[PDB]
This record gives sequence, structure tokens and C-alpha cells, in this order.
Amino acid sequence: KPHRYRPGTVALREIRRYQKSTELLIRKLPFQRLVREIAQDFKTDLRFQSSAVMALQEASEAYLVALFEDTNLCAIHAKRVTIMPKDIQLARRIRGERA
Amino acid sequence: KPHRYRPGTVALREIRRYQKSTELLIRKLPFQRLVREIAQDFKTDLRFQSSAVMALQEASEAYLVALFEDTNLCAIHAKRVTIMPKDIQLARRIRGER
Amino acid sequence: AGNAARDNKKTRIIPRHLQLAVRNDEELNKLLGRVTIAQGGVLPNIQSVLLPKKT
Amino acid sequence: AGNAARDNKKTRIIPRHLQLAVRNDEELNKLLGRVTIAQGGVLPNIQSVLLPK
Amino acid sequence: LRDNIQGITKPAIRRLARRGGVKRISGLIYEETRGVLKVFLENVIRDAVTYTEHAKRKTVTAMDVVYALKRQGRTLYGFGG
Amino acid sequence: KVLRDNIQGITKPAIRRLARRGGVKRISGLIYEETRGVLKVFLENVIRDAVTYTEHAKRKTVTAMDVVYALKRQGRTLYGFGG
DNA sequence: ATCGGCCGCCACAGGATGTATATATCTGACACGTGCCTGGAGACTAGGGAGTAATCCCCTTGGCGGTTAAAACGCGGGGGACAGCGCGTACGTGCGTTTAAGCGGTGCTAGAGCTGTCTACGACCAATTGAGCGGCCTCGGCACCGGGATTCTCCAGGGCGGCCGA
DNA sequence: TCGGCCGCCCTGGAGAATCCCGGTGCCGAGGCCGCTCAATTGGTCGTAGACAGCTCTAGCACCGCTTAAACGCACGTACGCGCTGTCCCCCGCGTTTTAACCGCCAAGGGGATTACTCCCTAGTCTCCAGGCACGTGTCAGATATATACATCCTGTGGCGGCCGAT
Ligand SMILES: [Cl-]
Repeated sequence: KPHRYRPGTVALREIRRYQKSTELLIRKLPFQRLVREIAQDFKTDLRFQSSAVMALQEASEAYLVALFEDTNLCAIHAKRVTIMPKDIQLARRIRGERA
Repeated sequence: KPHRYRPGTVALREIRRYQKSTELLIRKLPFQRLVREIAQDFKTDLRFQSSAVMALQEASEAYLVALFEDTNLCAIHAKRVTIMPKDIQLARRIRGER
Repeated sequence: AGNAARDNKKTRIIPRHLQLAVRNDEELNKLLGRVTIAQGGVLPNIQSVLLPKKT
Repeated sequence: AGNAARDNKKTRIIPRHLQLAVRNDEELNKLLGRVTIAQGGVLPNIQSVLLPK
Repeated sequence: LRDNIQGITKPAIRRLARRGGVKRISGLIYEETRGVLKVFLENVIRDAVTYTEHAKRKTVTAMDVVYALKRQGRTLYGFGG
Repeated sequence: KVLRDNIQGITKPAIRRLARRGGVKRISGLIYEETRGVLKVFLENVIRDAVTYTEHAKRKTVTAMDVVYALKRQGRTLYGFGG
């Protein structure tokens, strides 16, 4: 009587749902707290425009989505469908960001 | 029968020998002919300084060596020691030149 | 972008429509490959091996 | 580069010595990551899985 | 003031990976992704705060983050320019 | 004479030497054709930009400075020939 | 029944090979002197870009109420990751063959490169004015709640061999 | 000879999700108006660059030896790749918590703007000395030839497992 789907179908459904949407996936306030925490180690008592934190979030989510794109290509290349930190490290290494 | 090595030992020996050397590995004259051939489709009767073709060769070999480095990392990542056009395409795709 | 707005049955160009307009064209993708467009997301791209074998 | 010339037992800095001087330092590698030095080659780097057991 | 990297939640990294097209996510992804995101934010906020220092200001404008991302070769549209 | 078939001048042992400098142990057979393709497209972009710099300099000889400016413009700065 | 042959595996070492290291030659490329001249330096003035004070209000941060979408946690399973093994194929090694890269010569000339003339094209200055921007408004395109069609997902059953094994 | 369970193929119907279609509100984009300041026009010099000519550098062209290295062929074995067995870890889903979001308000930090001064650099002129082209020495090192030392593939001896034989 209780209905349950296979894993692949809800996974692909979420892939479609979030590749159609445009909204920011990281929540606004914990990202803002992360930004203030990282900023704290450069100068005390820093202030931020709201559009500055929104710009940080737009670029950060776009960067991680391109990163997961390359990570998925690394996984698929290695005959897997599950991404691994191996795949993230390979992606960042080929992109030249390992520093 | 005479002495014969394993593949891995002469392979690693050449890896060591060419990572120590600095000379240009592509020959000068066929690369020059390739440069004139590619240039031909942009303007007829183009001339080239010798240092220009040497600069092209230095940059082309450095680019292909960085390409084979990323390609070897793609091969190793796929639990293989053999580079493949799969690996070259993955490298160029992640680097963003596709 | 007006074309992608028409395809989306809208008469107001949104960021998503600029995103689709640039990234579905090859030469605009070559122009803005290292450029992030805000509120745009990515293209609806799903790889073939991740799809279930509907054969 | 003089250090890498000393290590190579040489008193004349060649391109290879500049190559080693930049690419063996981390922050000079960060500075010149997208920069090709001519007549330099690459570092003698051999991966661990390619070596015979 | 240390669990702010844990504010990047496991559902949020999962949503990001779904937008990236990822079907399956191992458990060791999430800490690695928090790390990589933290390093990216370190570089960006470092440059933006440098730009704020040069302007002798106390607030970080959106133009500063645009200039920083533009310097780092990741141009961001829609925040001035 | 119109130059043709010069991409085969990038021989198989030269690609193997380039692979050795990159640290490659074992090389499959389609690597050589793929590598000739990638090097062809790279030289297409670089020689295209250098020819363009020659065009605007009102000249017909591609200098080393043109190739340096071109490689530098594409984010691959070449040292040794000026800049 | 235990024991030698043989395979697996380990390992110990003649032997061929590549290569780290010792001298000799000869070079030609790096280091240094010399002329000189053109760019570096010193001095002086103008002014306009920049330093500094005050103001004010924009907007950035801090605080609280609720609520609810979202995050955290558990749990059962199933499907993909991972290890192992066998087949084969196709790549590397070695040797002979041979194609042509490289070096060394000269001859020629198109064209890079430097010099003089001038002229036409752009900076600089004032007036003016109309196009572009701040402010406002209204309204319709977009966002959103609800309902029905639909559209793919998935599991249950019916028939179907089929496979034995008790 | 037997039917009891067990994986396969097909098909059907619940079932959650999604597309489509209206209905209503809402708030930001389109449009109108002032105005103000920079776009435009006219005119003036100054010099950057277009153009002619001369030169002289090296770039292309050809040829002759010269071996360096590419091409081809056999071969063998090591890794690519397919198959399979396991297992464990992640994914869907229900339940519970929780803090993100909205929204509302309050106080003040400083962003920005204007005014005024002020002093730092742009620009000229004159002087002079350090940097560059050119010439000449001189020694660092690439390489040939010499031993000659690690090193690795393999030849083979030895220990143990085991496996069958008389
Ligand atoms: Cl991992």
C-alpha cells in the first residue's frame, strides 16, 4: 500500500527540477554567516552590502555547479555514476586550482 | 636469444630521460611546414622569422606536455595506465577548450 | 533572448532568457565561457549514461 | 635559480634553472601558473602508480 | 563562530549537485565541497577586502566583489559593472 | 605550391616523446591522431591571432613578438622572446 | 603412504645495459672596456587633482514574533562500487630498412626598419541646447492558488516455461 | 516420471508528479515631465602619422652529404575490458526539530557629497652621466673517450605446497 520510487527516478527528477529553476540553493543567512566568518580573518568589524553577499552567493553557487558538472564528467569517465572526492580533486587539478 | 627488457622499465626510463632534457621534441622542419600550412588558409605568401617558429614550437610542445600531464591524470583516475582519446577529451573539456 | 522568451511564452526578458540565449549559441558561449550570468542557472543538460535504460 | 644551478653543479643560469626555480617554489608557481618558460621543460615528476612494484 | 561552514548544509550541496547534473553523491563529497567552497570564498573575500582597504572604506560593496571576481577571471553580470 | 598533409609531419615518435615529458607510461593508438587534431586546433587559434597582429602591423612577416603577444593574450605567456 | 617431480613463489646473483661520474678539446658565448648620447636628474612654476572637515541621511546591522519550508535523523533495501578472474588484443620492444631532418654552404631579394616632409586629424576652449537621467504612476505582465487532464513510474498478477529435487 | 517454486515477458491499474488552464492580486516596467549638463558645432594649432625613398637583414630557395631518427614487421605479455559475486552505503521516505524567511522597527556607522585649501606632479629648460652598441678577451661547459657502478631482466637454485604414483 505505501508507494515508493526507485532511486534513479527521484534523482533524475531533482536533476530536472533544479536545472529548470534559477533560485539560489544555499540559504541566504548561513552563507552570510560564512562570509562574515571568512572575512573576520582579514579585518575586524567589516560591513557588507546586501547586493555584495548576493553577488558572492550567485558566483559561489555558479562555481560549485560548474565544479559538480566537471565532477560528474570525472565520475562518468571512471565508469561510475557516483561522484567522489577523487573526482573533485581531478577536476580542480585539471582546472589548475590546486594551490 | 639476446637481452630484452620489460615494457614498464624502458617506458619509465624514457619518462625519466625526457623529463630531464630540455630540447625540442618535435622536429623543426615538419613543424615549420605545419605552421606554413595552417597560415596558408589565412593569407597567401606569409613570411616567418626563425624565432617566431621557435616560439610557436616552444609553446606548442609545452601545451601538449601539459595536455599529456592532464591526460595521464585522467587515465590514472580511470584505474588505467593507458591514455585514451576519452582522457584527452575529458582533459580539454574540464580545461574549457571544447 | 526574445526568442527564448517566446519559447517560454513570455514577453519580458528575464536573466534565465539571457542565460539560454548565450549558452545555447556556440559563439556567444565562446565569448562568455569564463563569465557568470546571475539568476541564470545552467542549461538543462542531462548525460546519457545517467538516464535509465528505457529500451 | 643560482641554488638550482649549484645543485646542477653549474655557475651559469640556464632556462632549465629558472624553470626549476619557479616550479619547485609554491608561490612562484601560483604567480606563473599560466606562464610558459621556453627551453625549460617540466619538473621531473613521476606518478606513484606508474612505478613498478 | 566555527560551525558557519556547516551552514552549507548537506541538502544544499545536494541541490547544487542536482543543478550540476549529479545523480549519486557519496558521503565524503560534502566535507570536501565545504572545503573547496571555503577556499574559493577565501580567495574572493581576500581580494574584495583588499579592494575595500584601498578605498579606505569599512563596507564591502557589490562592485568590490564584481572587481574581485573579474580579476580572478570569473566575470559576474548583474551587480553594476 | 599549396602545402598539404603537413599534420602527418608531427610523427608518432615525436608524440611519444611529448608523452614521455608529460609522464605518460603507455600510449594507445588513437592518441596520435587525436593529438595531431588538438595541436592543429591550438596552432589554428595561435597562428590566427599572430596573423591578425601581422595584418594590423602593415607587415607580411610574422615576428616572434606577434606570437608572444598572441600566446600572452590567450593566457599562456611565453618567456624568452620579449613581451 | 610419504616422497620425488613440478609448479608457485621467493630470492640470489652472472651478465648486458644505461647511466652517474673522471679528464681533454675546443669553442663561442658570457663578461668586461670604450665611446657617446640620449635619457636621467636638478631646479622652478602653475594649477588642479587630491587631502581634510562637516553634514546627513542611506542603509547596514541588531533585536523580536511566528511559521513553516527546510534541515536533521532513522531505516530498509537495492543497486552501484569494488574486488577478483579470465580472455584477448593490441601496444612496446628490438631489429632491419630507409626516409628525410639537420648542418653547411651561397645567392638573391622582399621586406623589416630607419629618415625626412608635411598635412590632415585630433586635443583644447566656449556656447548652446536637447538628449539623457531623477522622479512618478498606472497597469498589465508575471507570480501564485486551485482543478482537471495527463503522463510517466512502478508493482501486482496472469501466463509462461523450466528447473529440478525431495 | 511429478508438480512446487522461481525468474521472464507482458499488461493493467493505482499513484504521485507534472502540464495545462483559468482567476486574482501585485509591484515593477513602460511612459510622461523637468532640467541640467555634456554632445554638438565652429574655430585654432600641433604634431602623429601617411607617404616617398634608401638601405641592408635575414628569410626563402636550392643543393650536397650525413648519419639521426622515422617506418615497418614480428612477437609476446601486460593491461584493457567484460563478467560476476558480494556488500555496504546512499537514496527515498516518514517523523521530528529548527532556524530561515518575512516583516517590522530602532539606532547609528559611515558613504557620499560639497566646500576649501594645499601641495604634488606636469611640463620646460639645462646639464651630465649611466646605459647601450660595438669590440675583444677567456673560460664554462658540451661532448668524445675512458673505466666502471648501479640495475634490472632473467637464469636458475632453493623452500614449500601439493599431487599423484607405485
Ligand atoms: Cl575518495
